[PDB]
This record gives sequence, structure tokens and C-alpha cells, in this order.
Amino acid sequence: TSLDGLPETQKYVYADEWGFSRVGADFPPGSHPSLFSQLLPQALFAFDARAAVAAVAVPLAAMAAGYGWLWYMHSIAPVWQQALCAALIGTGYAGLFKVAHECAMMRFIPQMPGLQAALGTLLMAPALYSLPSWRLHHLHHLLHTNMLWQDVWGWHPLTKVELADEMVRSGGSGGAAMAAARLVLTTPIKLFASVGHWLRSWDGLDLRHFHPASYVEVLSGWAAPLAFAGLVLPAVVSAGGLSGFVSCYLAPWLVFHFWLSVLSLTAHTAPHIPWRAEGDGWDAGRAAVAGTVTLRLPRPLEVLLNNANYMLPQAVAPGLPMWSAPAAYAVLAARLGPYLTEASMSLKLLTNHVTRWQIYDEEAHTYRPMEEVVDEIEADLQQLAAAAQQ
Amino acid sequence: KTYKFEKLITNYKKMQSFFGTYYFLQKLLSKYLDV
Amino acid sequence: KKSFKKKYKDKAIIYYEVGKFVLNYFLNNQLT
Amino acid sequence: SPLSPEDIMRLVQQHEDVAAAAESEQLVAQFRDDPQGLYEYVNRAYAEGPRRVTTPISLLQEEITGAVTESYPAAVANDIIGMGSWRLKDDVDPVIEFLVARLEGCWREILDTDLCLYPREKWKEQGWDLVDSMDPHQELEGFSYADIPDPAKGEAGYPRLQLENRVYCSKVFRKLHVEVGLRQDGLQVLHVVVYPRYSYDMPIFGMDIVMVDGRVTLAVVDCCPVRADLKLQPHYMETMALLQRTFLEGTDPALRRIPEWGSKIFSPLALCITPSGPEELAAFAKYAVALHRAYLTMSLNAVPVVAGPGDRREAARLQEIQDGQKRFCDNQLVNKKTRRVLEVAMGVEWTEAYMSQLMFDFDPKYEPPYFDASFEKLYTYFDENPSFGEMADEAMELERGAEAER
Amino acid sequence: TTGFGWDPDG
Ligand SMILES: CC(C)CCC[C@@H](C)[C@H]1CC[C@H]2[C@@H]3CC=C4C[C@@H](OC(=O)CCC(=O)O)CC[C@]4(C)[C@H]3CC[C@]12C
Repeated sequence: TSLDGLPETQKYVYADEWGFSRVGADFPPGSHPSLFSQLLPQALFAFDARAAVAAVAVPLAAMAAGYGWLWYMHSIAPVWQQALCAALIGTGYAGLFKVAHECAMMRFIPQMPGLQAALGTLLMAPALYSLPSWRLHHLHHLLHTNMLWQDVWGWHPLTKVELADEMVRSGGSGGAAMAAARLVLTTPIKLFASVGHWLRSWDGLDLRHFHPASYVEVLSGWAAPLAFAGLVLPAVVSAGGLSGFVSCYLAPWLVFHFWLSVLSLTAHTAPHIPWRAEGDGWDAGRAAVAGTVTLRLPRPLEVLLNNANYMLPQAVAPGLPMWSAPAAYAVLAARLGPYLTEASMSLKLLTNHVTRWQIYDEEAHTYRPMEEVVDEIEADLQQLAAAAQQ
Repeated sequence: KTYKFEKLITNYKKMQSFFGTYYFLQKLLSKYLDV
Repeated sequence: KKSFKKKYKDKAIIYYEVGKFVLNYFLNNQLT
Repeated sequence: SPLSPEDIMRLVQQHEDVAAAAESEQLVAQFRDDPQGLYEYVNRAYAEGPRRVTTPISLLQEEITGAVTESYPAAVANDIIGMGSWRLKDDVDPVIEFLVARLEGCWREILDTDLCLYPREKWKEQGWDLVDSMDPHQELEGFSYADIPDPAKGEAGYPRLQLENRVYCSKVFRKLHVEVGLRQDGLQVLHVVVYPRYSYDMPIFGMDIVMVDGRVTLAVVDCCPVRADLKLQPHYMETMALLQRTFLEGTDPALRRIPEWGSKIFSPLALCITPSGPEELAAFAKYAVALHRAYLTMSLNAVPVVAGPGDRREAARLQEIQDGQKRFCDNQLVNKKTRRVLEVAMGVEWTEAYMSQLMFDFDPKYEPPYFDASFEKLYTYFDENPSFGEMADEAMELERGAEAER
Repeated sequence: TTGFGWDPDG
């Protein structure tokens, strides 16, 4: 961790300065997250049908309510009513997508594996996502959490060195890639950068990345999104025209991607969480316990998202079901207390994420704003040009 | 927990007898899950 | 009794054909 | 209630310790129940009888004319072969014959899918596979054991010395070496040693018999430890203890003296013996065979240790393995008995080269390759559970449907 | 029809 041994005063002033509640101390090296699976009571792993049907039915009810309203008042309503129904539908679908993510890791209904596979496929299709590819990318993420140059399926930060290289190649700060980075990680559109993730799935639609023994399974995975976008996105358009498309599909889609992106970005990024390269001090347990941030929401939001913010517990006990994630956290907070980091979703946090922590420099091993960093490295460009005198 | 060491044992065995980015991951996974 | 006689007979019979095929293979596929 | 920055490491230690203990116990679970099966496997294989071969070709044959094809397990096969084609048999005492047959039988039966022959330019072109003192330059092309008669007393040559070696490589073992020596005065030695590859954490197996005029004057067997503290894993000690309780019980506990030179390489359970009569020798022979077989079977499931970038523990482990094997080699080189029986007959410039390059060589920058031929197991499988192609299915449903009318 | 070998069971 970045803030090593130091009294509670500087910890807490950093905490309320950045919007976190409890910052974290320092974890010993040489460990593994799967260790602390022994700190969990065995009753947490039990299956019950009540929570299952509740988790699959609450977000469905929210979605149905939003749609019934929106169709009852199709296009006679002003823009704010449309925005509110879109937000409701997007959140309901984020809940159903958390259920599908559970079925992808094989921990929702293990007794009926065919049924849980079919359910995950069905719930993932409307977001145009593939279930087998999702499983693969998530496993690869769990194996490489916070590893520099390797965690490509997470919010890999834009480092100073690659930026300097691109600026030396561009011959100035006016190129195309320059302005692209400029607007993507300086404006609120960052809270939607998850859409980039969506495009990096479909690994070129290239069966040459996978193991041959799995071709038929991967192909099938790609055919459920396509079939949707080939049989249902026509109907919608044909039955509502452009407007009946932008209000019935595109706005809930953008809301869902907001949820996905903000959840992940807040989860694994903070000024006191370093990104060590491989061989240079990367530790697995240290990165999965100390390098994680838990977001706290109002309980209505939580029960709508199926506890989608609680990510730390299911990284130490990958078989821990979804409805036991809150309780389990309370257990770990007792024993791993001094090391965890926590935050509450507020405006200050997102403003800091957008305006302050933009570039990651490894020498200082911290995040710094894009503009001051680029003008500093450009002044050093001028000074090496002066050093290039002869 | 064993992925890291089996990623090394293969490049060890690389020496003795005498794209493809998810190949090793999928092979390990299918070995460890369906036993 | 019969055990040892069978051992001798079988050893002879096996070594015969083993040597026959070993020399066949060597001459055809390795002298070349 | 909260945890400390240290007891996390205590948890890590306890976890890896329980894991190691569990796997070491799983290794011994097989021998634990019936240890006698480590020596009595040949008798049981003989008892069960000759198996009948059921493959479509043999069935068609034995149905056409009369000829039944029979098979035999591997233990019976390597018992029929015996001291198969050694060129110096007919001169070897029956005890050495028995021991060589058993040891090479276990090698050929257990490691059969990866056992190779050691590279030929390292030993077999220098003429070290059959060495004779009356012909140190091989101008008789290796038939000196048959062309030159034994020199009489006082003549130039007495006593003659003959050696024969066999060296194999494998997947886990970088060298399996068996060597026999005869001298005209009535001395016969047998020396077996097995070295694991430089990347495996296993003890080195070793055996020596020295008999003079038909009487075993010395016999020593042990699994020399390779770590820096002369400590085996738990399961090696457990197996050695169980086997000694099984076979050596009721024999001398005070004759097991420890030679002065072994005191620096021997394990606490090494066996050194000058036998008394027939019962001591029979007990020792059963024990040596069982110990060798248990060692090989526990090697069947070994995994190397790999040095990861950043890991210091595995670098330390690899250095310790290298140094342990080197310590064994350099402390075996001063066992002056075999050294002098060689050098007083073959010279010294020959003896130093032979003992340095073959007997106890140690160069960590070279370990020989091997040839994994496991795919063979597929072919054999599919000749006894074959599949017939889509046109035999119609014929067989016809046969059944027309035979089932009864 | 005879053994001629040494085996530890006589
Ligand atoms: C059109 C709407 C109403 C329905 C949704 C369509 C999607 C299913 C399509 C449109 C955008 C497509 C993606 C656009 C970009 C690419 C990259 C492209 O591959 C490459 O560019 C490879 C690398 C290279 O060319 O250098 C093909 C796959 C993929 C992910 C495409 C997969 C199929 C996608 C997601």
C-alpha cells in the first residue's frame, strides 16, 4: 500500500480529503486471498430458494414498472419523465446482469447446471454480451488483479511513460490519439468508458485466440447476442421508429453502462493503491485485500442491484453465493478491519475521479491531473531539447 | 492458486523431451473444473 | 517342474522373433 | 479480535504445512496397508495365471484354426527374462544375478513409458560398457572376455578384472546406473545408484554388495538425503521404518554399524551389514528389493520445483538440491576400496577419467534428454476395445434381432 | 526342469 506506517491523524485527514471513510494500513507480503476463506462460517454457503427467486424477481418488477409507465405515456411526456423511466430500467437491468454474472461463475444454482447456463445466456444477451467470453475475461482479471501491463480487462490506468512515448511520436499534443485521450479521461464521459470494454469483447470475432476444443462453445456464445440484435432490435425500430428506439433501448443501455463503469472504476482505483509491475513487488493477496475499495450505497439501491457493490468477499471465497455477500463482509470487516478501504458514493468522489486522478506515474506511484502532468513533461521536453543543444 | 506455478512448469518442460492467448487459461480451467 | 520347462521354451521362442524383426528393421530403415 | 501484521504469516505457514502433510500421507497410504506386496508381487502374478488375449485378430485366428494367444503381466515377463543378455553372465554369483534381475525389472516395468538409454557418445563409444584389464585398448573389439584365457598365478596379469555397465536416462532421473565387476582372485562387486534430475527434491538411491568366495562380506543400502541437514521428507522416513519393521525384524539390531565415510552422507536409517548366515541374507535381499520398488513408485508422482522471478525460496531450494547432489558425488569419490581395485589393475590416468566421467559425474549444465512415448498406451487400448465402422452395426443388429427370436 | 537360481525362499 502507498500510505505506510503513519499515525491515524494523517490517515483520517487524507480520508476526508479524498472522500473515503476508513483508509487502509499495510498487509504483509507473501499470501493469497483464498486463505481468508477459512474465516467464514460454513452456513454462509447454503442454498435457499427464497433469496434466489427474490433476486430474480425484484429487478424484473422494477423493469416491468418502468416499461408499463413508459408505454402508457409513450411520447407525450417531457424529457425528465423519459430520463427517470430510463434510469429505473437501467438499474433493474443492472440487477439482472449481476444475476447473470453469478451464473457465469457457476455459483447461482449449482444443482441444475443446464438451467443456470440457459438463464445466464438469456439475461446477458440484451446487453449484447457473451457468457463464455465473459467468464474467461473475468477469470483472467481475478488472476492478474492490479498487475501492471497485464490487467487489460480492468481499468488499466494511462501511465506517464506511454503518454510521453506517444507525445514523442506525435510531434506535439495535437494528434488524434491525443485529443481522444483528452476527452475520454477529462470529461464526465469517463463514467461510460465501459462501452469500450464492450467493444473489446468479440476478440476481433477471431476463433484463433481460443483453445480449439472449445470452438463450438464459443461460437454459440456469440450467437445469442447476434440473434438478439438480429431479431429484436429490428422489431423495436420497426414498431417505434428512431424515437421509439432511443427511448426504449438506447437510454436504458447507457444507464446500465454507467452503473457497470462506475462500479468497477471505483472498485479498483484510488491514490493510495499502487500498480506494481510483475516481478517488481506484485503480490496477490496484498492486491486483492489491500487494493480494493468497497462502495456503500443506500439499501434500496443495494437491493435493486443484488448487492453488486460487495466485491471483496467473493474474491477470497469464489464460491460464496450472492445473497450471503453483505453478511460475509461484516465478518471480514471484523478481522481484516485495519487494512480495508471503504467509501460512500457521493458527488465529491466522482468529481475527484474526473478532475484529479487522471494519469498514473510510477516514480511517485500516484495519480495526478492530466493537464499539469502533460505541461510538466512538456517543460521537460523543452529542457531535454536544451539538453539536445549538442 | 496453482495457475501461477503451472504457468512456469510448462516453460520448464520446454527443455527436456527429444494469438492463442486464452489457450493455457482454458486448458487449466477445463482440467481443474470437470474432474 | 513344468514351470521351468515352459520358461525355457518361451524364452527361446520370443528371443527368436525379436531378433528377426530387429535385424529386419535395422537393415531396411537404418543402414540407408 | 482484529488481526496482526504478523499472524497472517503464521496462517500462511500453517496452511502450507497442512498441505504438505496431507500429500505426504496420501503418498504412503498405498504401502501402509500391505507392505508384503512390495516383494511378493512376482509370486502373485505367477499365481493368477496366463491371461488370454481378446483382440479381434486373435479371436478370429483362434476361431479359424486353433491357436490361443496368451499374455503375461510385466512382473512375470521380467522374471522370465532374468539377467537377460548381459555378456558377463555365466560368471556371476547367483545372488548378484537375482538382485540385478529384480532391480532392472523394476526399472523396465515401472518407468517403461519414458526410460531411454543414456547418450552413446558419453559412455559407449569410449568402450566403457565392457572393460577388461588384459585388453585396455580394445584391439579385440570387446570379445576379450572370450578370446584371452585367464592368466595363471605369477604371470603378467594376475588377477584379471572385468567390468560391465548399463546406464539409462528417464523423465525424473538423470541417471540410473548398474555396474558389475569381477576379479580373478574371487571377488565380485555390485553397485547400483539412482540420481534424480537437478530440479526434483528427492533422495539419491544407492546399493552396494561385495562378496568374496561366495560369501557376502558387505552389503549397504540407503536413500541418501539431498538437503543440507540430512533429513528426508516425512514419507521416505515412514516407508523405510515400515519396511524395516516388516522384513528385517528378528535380525541383528547391533550389526548395523555405520561406516566412517557414510557418517556425513548417510540417512539415519541407512543399512550396513556383514551377514551371518542364510536368514540374514534373505531378509536383507527382500528388504532391498522392496525399498527400491517403493522408492520408484513414490517417484511416479513427483513435481519439479521452479524458480519464479522474485521468488527467493525456490532459488534457495534449487541451490540446496545442486549442492546436495554434488556433496554426495565428492564424498563417494574417496571410497578408496573400489578406487584401488580399479587403479592397481587399469592404471591411474584411466581410473581418474572413468570415475570422473561415468561413476560420479556432476555437471549441472548438462542433463540428458528423454523420449516420452506415452501415446503407445492409446494404441494398446484401442486394440482391445476397438470400434467397427457403421456397417458392422447393421449386421450386428440383424444378428441380435434374428437370434433373439428364441 | 530345475531352478539353478538363488531366491530368498530357499
Ligand atoms: C447495429 C446495432 C443496431 C446492433 C449491434 C451490432 C453489434 C453486434 C456490432 C456492431 C459493432 C460491432 C463491433 C465493431 C468492432 C469490432 C472490431 C472488428 O475487428 C477488428 O477491427 C479487428 C482488428 C483490426 O481490424 O485491426 C470486428 C469485431 C467488432 C468487436 C464488432 C463486433 C460486432 C459489433 C459489436
